[PDB]
Amino acid sequence: LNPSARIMTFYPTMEEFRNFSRYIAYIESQGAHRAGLAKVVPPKEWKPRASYDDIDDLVIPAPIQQLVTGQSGLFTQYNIQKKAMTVREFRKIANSDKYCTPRYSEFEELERKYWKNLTFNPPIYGADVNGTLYEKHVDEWNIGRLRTILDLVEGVNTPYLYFGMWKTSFAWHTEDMDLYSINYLHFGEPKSWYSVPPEHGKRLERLAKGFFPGSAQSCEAFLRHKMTLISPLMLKKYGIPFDKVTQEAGEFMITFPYGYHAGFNHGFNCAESTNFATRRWIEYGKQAVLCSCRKMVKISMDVFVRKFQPERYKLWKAGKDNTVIDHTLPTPEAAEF
Ligand SMILES: [Cl-]
Ligand SMILES: [Zn+2]
Ligand SMILES: [Zn+2]
Repeated sequence: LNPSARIMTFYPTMEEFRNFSRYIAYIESQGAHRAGLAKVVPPKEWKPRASYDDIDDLVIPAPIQQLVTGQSGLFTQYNIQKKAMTVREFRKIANSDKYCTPRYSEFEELERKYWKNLTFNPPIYGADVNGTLYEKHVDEWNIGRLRTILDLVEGVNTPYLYFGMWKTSFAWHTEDMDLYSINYLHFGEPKSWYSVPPEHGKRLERLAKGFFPGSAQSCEAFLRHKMTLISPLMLKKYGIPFDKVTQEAGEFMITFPYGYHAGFNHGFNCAESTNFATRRWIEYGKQAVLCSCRKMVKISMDVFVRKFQPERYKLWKAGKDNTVIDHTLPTPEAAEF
């Protein structure tokens, strides 16, 4: 199942789509998790909100100006927190001559423009806005209430909004605690993604440590700072396997445990995201290498070990748990498929 570890796209029917956790387990039986990223195109009839015409006065409390430094495909992104602005103000700046998307034929052209110009004219990313664009009655794939085993913890169970503009980027990273994530592009211009299969994640980390040794000495898990940008050409040069995909409005992206991802926004858009878990994640949770230098998201794995692994509970607390994760294996919940 998926030996190539290539990004898979799924087109569930309304019946298949209704049960989120079951569908995550189905895509895993198909080997989608091997890529570390999957796309899910929901049924045509499904909409999480009737219209996005009432969000002009929605406040983005901490928009960030993204300053990128670097050359030859290696970059460091610095965030400058700007004062609170409304979606109306943000959209005006996003669509202005200074910050709008350049003209292009194919995506390859826009991708070249992104890697050529990411250090110039720093954009503003309306990122990490606490909130949802989902209407209350929406029961299918509601990011605000997915009801996975992650709910056992209960502030990383909560939804976040991302208002993008051309050239805004998310640096190479896996999720906090090496969790899964769900990303829905509500509206606007596309969002392009790069992924490194979980089975090759250590190779990406080794490459990154070699390039930023100062950062590697200060923090073992320095990629969790979400400041490191590495071009696909650099990954190709050093033999890091990866894949790319463009997410369009109305599509979901799923990131899997220990799936490194990066990317950028084509223009003015809005995405919603949260983290979630499956029984498979638990092991990734106990083995996750965390950021040491920052006082960072940490989940106590005790609750999850005493419920789903009670046989290994005593051995793990003693430090005798020598379990080696096989990234190719699907979640136990995929057994029905
Ligand atoms: Cl809008
Ligand atoms: Zn992410
Ligand atoms: Zn750190």
